[PDB]
Amino acid sequence: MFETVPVWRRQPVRVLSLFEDIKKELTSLGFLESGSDPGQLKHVVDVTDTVRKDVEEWGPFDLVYGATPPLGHTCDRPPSWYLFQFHRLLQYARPKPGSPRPFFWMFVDNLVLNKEDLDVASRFLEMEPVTIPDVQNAVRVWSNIPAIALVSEEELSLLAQNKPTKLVKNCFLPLREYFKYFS
Amino acid sequence: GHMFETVPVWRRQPVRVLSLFEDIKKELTSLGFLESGSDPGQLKHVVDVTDTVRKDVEEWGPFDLVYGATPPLGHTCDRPPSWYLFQFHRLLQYARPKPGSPRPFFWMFVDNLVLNKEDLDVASRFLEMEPVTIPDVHQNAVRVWSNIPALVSEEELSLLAQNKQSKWPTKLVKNCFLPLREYFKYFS
Amino acid sequence: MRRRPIRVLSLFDGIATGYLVLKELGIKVGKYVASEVCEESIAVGTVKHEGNIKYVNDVRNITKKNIEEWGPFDLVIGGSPCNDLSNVNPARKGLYEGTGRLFFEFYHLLNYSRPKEGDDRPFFWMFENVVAMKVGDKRDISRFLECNPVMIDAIKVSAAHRARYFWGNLPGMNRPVIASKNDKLELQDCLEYNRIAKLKKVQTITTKSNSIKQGKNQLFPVVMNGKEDVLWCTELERIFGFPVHYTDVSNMGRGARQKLLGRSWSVPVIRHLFAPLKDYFACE
Amino acid sequence: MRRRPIRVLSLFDGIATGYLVLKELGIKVGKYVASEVCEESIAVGTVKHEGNIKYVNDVRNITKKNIEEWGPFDLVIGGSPCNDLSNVNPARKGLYEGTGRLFFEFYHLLNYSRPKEGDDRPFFWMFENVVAMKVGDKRDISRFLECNPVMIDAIKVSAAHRARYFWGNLPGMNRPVIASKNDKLELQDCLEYNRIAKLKKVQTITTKSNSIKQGKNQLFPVVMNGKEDVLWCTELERIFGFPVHYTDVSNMGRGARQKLLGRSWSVPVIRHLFAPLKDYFACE
DNA sequence: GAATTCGGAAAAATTTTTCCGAATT
DNA sequence: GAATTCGGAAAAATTTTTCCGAATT
Ligand SMILES: Nc1ncnc2c1ncn2[C@@H]1O[C@H](CSCC[C@H](N)C(=O)O)[C@@H](O)[C@H]1O
Ligand SMILES: Nc1ncnc2c1ncn2[C@@H]1O[C@H](CSCC[C@H](N)C(=O)O)[C@@H](O)[C@H]1O
Repeated sequence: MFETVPVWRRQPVRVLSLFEDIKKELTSLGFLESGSDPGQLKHVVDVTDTVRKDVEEWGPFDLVYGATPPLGHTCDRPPSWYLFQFHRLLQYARPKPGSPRPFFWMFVDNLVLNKEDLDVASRFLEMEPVTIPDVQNAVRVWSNIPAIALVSEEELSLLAQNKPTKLVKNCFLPLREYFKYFS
Repeated sequence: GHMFETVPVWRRQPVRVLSLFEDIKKELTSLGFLESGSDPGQLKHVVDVTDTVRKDVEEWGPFDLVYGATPPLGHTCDRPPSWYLFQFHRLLQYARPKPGSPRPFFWMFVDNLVLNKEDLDVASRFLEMEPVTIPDVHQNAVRVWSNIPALVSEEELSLLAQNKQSKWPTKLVKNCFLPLREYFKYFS
Repeated sequence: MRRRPIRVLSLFDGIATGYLVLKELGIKVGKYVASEVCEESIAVGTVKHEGNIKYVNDVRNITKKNIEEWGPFDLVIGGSPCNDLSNVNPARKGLYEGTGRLFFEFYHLLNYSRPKEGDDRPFFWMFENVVAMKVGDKRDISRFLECNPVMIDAIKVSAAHRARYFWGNLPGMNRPVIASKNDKLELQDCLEYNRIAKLKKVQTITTKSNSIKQGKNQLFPVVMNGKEDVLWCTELERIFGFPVHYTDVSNMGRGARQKLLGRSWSVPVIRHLFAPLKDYFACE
Repeated sequence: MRRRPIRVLSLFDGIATGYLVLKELGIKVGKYVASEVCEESIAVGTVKHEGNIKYVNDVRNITKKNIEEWGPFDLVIGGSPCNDLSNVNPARKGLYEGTGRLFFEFYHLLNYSRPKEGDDRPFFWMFENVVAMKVGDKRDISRFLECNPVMIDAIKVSAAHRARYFWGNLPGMNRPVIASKNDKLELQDCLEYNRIAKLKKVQTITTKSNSIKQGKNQLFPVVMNGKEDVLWCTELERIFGFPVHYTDVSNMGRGARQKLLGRSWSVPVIRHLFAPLKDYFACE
C-alpha cells in the first residue's frame, strides 16, 4: 500500500513497457503528454540481451508493464518466456529499499498461458491473477495496482479452443492518485 | 583297491566274505570257496544295513571279500538306486584292514542296469574306477566294479534296459570271482 | 566477530553431495535445508547423514515466507535437471518447458534468500548445469544469474570425463584445478580387487547403462578373470568420488544406483569449488 | 610344540563365512581351498578376501590326488545344499537324489583328508544342515559321519530364528551358547537410521522375499517415515552377522544378495563353533 | 570431421510376487 | 494344535537393451 500524493506534488509517470507498447493508450488517460517525443515511456521488444545497467540507465521508472503476445499471433517464443523475462527486468527496475517511492508493475496474459504456466506466473508474481471479461474476449492481469465479475474457466477454455486494450485501460486509473493528469 | 602277491597253495585259508543286499552264499560254494559243514559258514549276509555301525562290522570278525549288488532289474525298488551304492561304500570302509596290517582283501560291487548314468559316475568316483560291462548272449548284462585282478555299445544296453523292465543273474557274476582261487582255499 | 556454522539452502539436492563435501572439508554445518523429490535420493541423504538434512520436498512449493523462517542462509546451491537441456535427449524441451523451466525456481529462490543492500554479511551461491546445451540456454541462464560460468571438467581430478558449467560467486572459481594426492585419477584406482581397467579415463557417465561401455562401438571397460565386464556400483561410487557403498541403500540395484550417481556432481570438483569457504565459517 | 597356521578345506563354500569367521577370531589362515560353483558367491569370497581363497569349482571333480596335493588339511568344513532336504520344498528329492546326494561328496572327501592311524595330529571337521528334514535323512547322515549332531539355533546370538544341525569333532560343540557383547540380538540393533523394527526377532530367512514378511499373514518388518517396508540388504547382512556391504558385489541387487545370504551360515553361531580352535593354530 | 553426451520410448529379458505345500517342532 | 521353513514353477511386474538422435565441442 502507498499513501496518495496531494495533487500539486504529482509528477509525470515514467513507464517501462515490455513486449507491448502502451504509449498512446496511456496518453489517452492523461499519464503522458503529447510533445515529449523523447517521452517518459521506454519501449523494448527483445529483452534477451538487456543487462541491469541498461534498465538502470533508462531509469528511474514508476510503472513497469509487460504482456503476452495477442492470442492468435503464433508466437516464435514459449509463452512462459514473456513471464520470466518480465520478472527479470522488473527486479532491475525496483526502487532500492533505501529509497521507497510509489512504484507499480503490471503483467497481462491474452489466454496464451496454459495452467501450468499460470501457476508459475502466480508463484513468481506473488498473487493470483484477476480475470477481466468482455461480453467475446478476455485477459488475465497480475499487478500491485489497487483495483476496483464471476466467470468460470470453461467459457475461456472453450473460447481459447475456438481461436485488446479496452480491458487493460481501466485498471490504469487508480494510478491517477499518484501521477499528473494531463489532457 | 590294492595289488597283492599270491599265496602258496599250502598257506591259503577259507575266505571270510561279507555280502550285502544279495547273498552269494549258495553260489560261492559252487566254486569251492565255502563248505557245507561250517556252523558260521564264513559268510555273513545282511540286507537292511541302515542301522549298522562300524563296531557291528568289526564284531562280525575279519573279512577278506566284501560284495554288494543292486537288486534285479525286474524288481520294483523300495530303495533309491544310489542307496545300494553309498551304503556299500559306507561299510566297505568299516571292513578294510588297518594300514598297520596289510593282508589280501578284495571288494566287489555289481549293477543290474538299475543305475542310470548320473548314478554311474557317482559309482566310479566313489569306487575309484570305471566299471566293466559283462554281457549275456542268448539278452542280459551287469557292470562290475572290483579290485579283483580278473564290446557292447551303450544303446544296445540302453534299448535293452527299456524293454527288460517287463531274477539276479548269477551266471555273469560268478566267473569274475575265480582269480581269488590264487588267495584262498579251494574246496573240492 | 567469530566463526559460525554455515547455513545452507540446497535445491535439487540429489544424494546430498553438497552436505557430504562440506562435512569432508571440516566445515560445521548448522542448517542444511534440501529440496528434493526422488524418494530413493532422499533415503540416501537421510541415512548417510543421520538425519541432519532437513528435507522440504518440491522446490516449487517453497514460499517467500519459507525462505525467511528457514533462513537466514549463507550458501544457496543447486544443479537443476538436465534432461531437457542436454544434447543426449532428442526430445529435449528446452529451458522454458518441461523440466528445463525448473532453473527459474533456483533463480527465484536465490533472490528471496539474498541479503538486502544494508547487509554486508557473507553470502555465497552456486548453480551447476551441463555443457551439452543450446547456446541460447547458456546465454539466458547467464542473463538471470547475471554472470558467466566457469567450465570445470571432472577429468582433471577423477577417472571420468564430466564437463559441467558452474555459475556463482564463490572465491576463486576461476582458479586452476590441480589434482590432490588422494584423487583416483585413473580407472584402475577405482576398481575392486582382481579386476583390470582397459582405459585410464572413462566417457561421461549418465543414468543409462550405455554410458559405461566405451566409445563408438560400445566396449566393456573391465576385464575380470579373463572375461569382459561392466563397472560395479562401488566402482562407480569411486569414480565420482563418493565413499564406497554411499548408495547401498533402500534395496536399490545396479540401475537405480547408477541413476542416482549418473546425475550427481563429481565430489572432487565440488570439493575444489567449496574449499575457499573454510575461512568464512566454523571448522571442526 | 609351536603352532602353525590352519589349513582349511571348505566344501560348498558359499560366501566364504568359514574364512571370515577364522579371520575374525585372529587365526592365521595358511591355506583355504574352497569348492563352490555359484559365480556370484565366488565373486564375494574373491573380492572380500583379496584372493586369499583358492577356488576349485565343482565338488564332484576334486580327486583323491587333489586332496593329497592340496593338503594336508587341519579343518574340513561344509554345509551342502538343503533345497532337496528342507521341508519348504514339496518337490524335495531327498538325500539320495537331486542335490541331496551332494552330502555324500562331503562324506567322501572328509575321509580322503583324514589322517591315517599313527598320525596323532589335530584334525577337525564340521558339517551343517537344516533341521527341517526327514528323520531318515537325519539318521543316515549321522550314519555316514558316525556321530550325532548338536542343534544350535541362531536366535540365541542374532535377531533371527535359524535352527541348524551341526555334526563334527570340534572341541565343546555341545556346550551352552551364551551371547557375546557385540551380538545384535534384536531387530532394532540391525536396522539403518530412521527405521523402526516392529518385532524383536524375525522368522527364518530363506532365499525368497516372502521370508522377510513375518508370520502367517505376511507382515512387513519395518516402519520408515510412517510407511511399512521390508528389510534392506545391509540390514540382512547385520542379522546374519556379516559386515555391512559384505555382499555389495558384482552389481547384485536385492534378490541376488538375499539368495546368497538366505542360504548362508549365521556368523555368530559359526564363530562360537570355531572359537575353541584358537588354541591349536597360530594367532595374529 | 568424427566423437561426444547428468535421456527416453519400445522391446526383450529379468525379475520380483501369487499360490503352493508338508513333515517336523 | 497350527505355526514353521538355507524352495520353486508360473504369472505379473519391473527391468535392463536394441536403435535412437543432434547440437555443441
Ligand atoms: N520439482 C522438483 N523439486 C525438487 N527437486 C526436483 C524437482 N524436480 C526434479 N528434482 C530433482 O533434481 C535433481 C536433479 S539432478 C541433481 C543431482 C545433484 N546435483 C546431486 O549431487 O546428486 C534430481 O534429484 C531430481 O529428482
Ligand atoms: N557341485 C557343487 N560343488 C561345489 N559347490 C556346490 C555344488 N553344488 C552347489 N554348490 C554350492 O553349495 C552351496 C550350498 S549353501 C552353502 C552356504 C555356505 N555354507 C555359506 O556360508 O554361504 C551353494 O553355495 C551352492 O552354490
